[PDB]
Amino acid sequence: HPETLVKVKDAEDQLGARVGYIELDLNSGKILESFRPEERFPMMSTFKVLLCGAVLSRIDAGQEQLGRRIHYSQNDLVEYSPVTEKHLTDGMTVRELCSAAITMSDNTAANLLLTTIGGPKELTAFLHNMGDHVTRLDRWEPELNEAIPNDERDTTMPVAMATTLRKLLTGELLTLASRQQLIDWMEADKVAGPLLRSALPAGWFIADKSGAGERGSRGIIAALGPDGKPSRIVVIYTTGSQATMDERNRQIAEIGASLIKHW
Amino acid sequence: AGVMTGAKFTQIQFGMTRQQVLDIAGAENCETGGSFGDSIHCRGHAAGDYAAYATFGFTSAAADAKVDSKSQEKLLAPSAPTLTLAKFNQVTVGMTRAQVLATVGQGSCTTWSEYYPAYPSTAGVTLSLSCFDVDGYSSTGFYRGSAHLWFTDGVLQGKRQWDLV
Repeated sequence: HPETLVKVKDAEDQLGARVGYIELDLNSGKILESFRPEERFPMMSTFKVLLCGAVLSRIDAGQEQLGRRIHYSQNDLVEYSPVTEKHLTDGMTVRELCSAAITMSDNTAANLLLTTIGGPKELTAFLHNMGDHVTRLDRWEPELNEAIPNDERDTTMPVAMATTLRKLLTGELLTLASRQQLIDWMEADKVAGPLLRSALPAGWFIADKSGAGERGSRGIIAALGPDGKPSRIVVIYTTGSQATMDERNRQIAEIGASLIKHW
Repeated sequence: AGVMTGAKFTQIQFGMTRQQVLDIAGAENCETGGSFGDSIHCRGHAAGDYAAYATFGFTSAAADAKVDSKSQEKLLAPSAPTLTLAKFNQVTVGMTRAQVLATVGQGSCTTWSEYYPAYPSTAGVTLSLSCFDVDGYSSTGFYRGSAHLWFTDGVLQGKRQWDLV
């Protein structure tokens, strides 16, 4: 972990905004290092992994079917829906919705999936029930991305998010089958290339989900490690900055480059 | 050459082959299979948590199929965005495309999606529009005032808006 905290500091100085950071050991669950681990930041799309974890738990309990086909309409389409827009005529199965929501950050897929579970309140109740009393989802896409200053709607804390993600990927919360699927969806993430993946050395494993919002909000949650095997959870959030997206990504990418070097 | 763009989107026409689409869009920017079926998906610049993009649908999975569907987000910018919540409120189900455009503004919308199920006939054509107010459009971020208007055979079927004033 060592030197990564100056970078987190530097990043805070380059972006002129708050940066929240936490590295957790996947196996033990012990915190390795942190910075503002207990301040709230907008989750943005990083919530979609929590969403599909909830969907997968329902599958496990016979409440939902990955192969169930959901038929939606034009009224349901929202900003940033590359996969759902293409399958509008034929619909999509619950499995295809999570794949789109996580790997392509499809917003309509997330809204559809939220509807299958009862909405943002039920995802929050799900989280609350598994010991996370910090993370909260209040709105659907695209509003949840507003990142209004001081607004606690649709927020989490780096620490709460890292622990919740760890419980979903390694607990008994989900079956090995569901854990394989959720991690594989994150492994197959196709939209987070500019962040942690840009500093990831060859042979390294990473399963992640990124998020972007207004007010320069940018974030990412990941399980990564050397030798193609994940060994640590990393959660990074930033909001408030005025720098370009490329600069915001660059800083997050540099944080990652540092935590990798001092692994 | 470059990533997918609005110019490239406008150049690709219904009736074109797969190869014509690739040649125009730049194969390096496109993909097929996976979550896009036999459609061709081409990426533009980074935007929000994804990117501007276009998706082209074909009459069939045949190698000689023709474009019958064009969709895109954030490649096209509205020409003169004059939509407001009040005008959106006047938009009524059953209006013709001509009437809707007269209400929201001739340059307030871009084509989100257009599909000809009976290509080349226009019978059953579905039209999905993305319309914006003055500062609403964003090709690299999040909209700040927009609406979704959709038709079938040139007749409005529904409408929805987000953050318009």
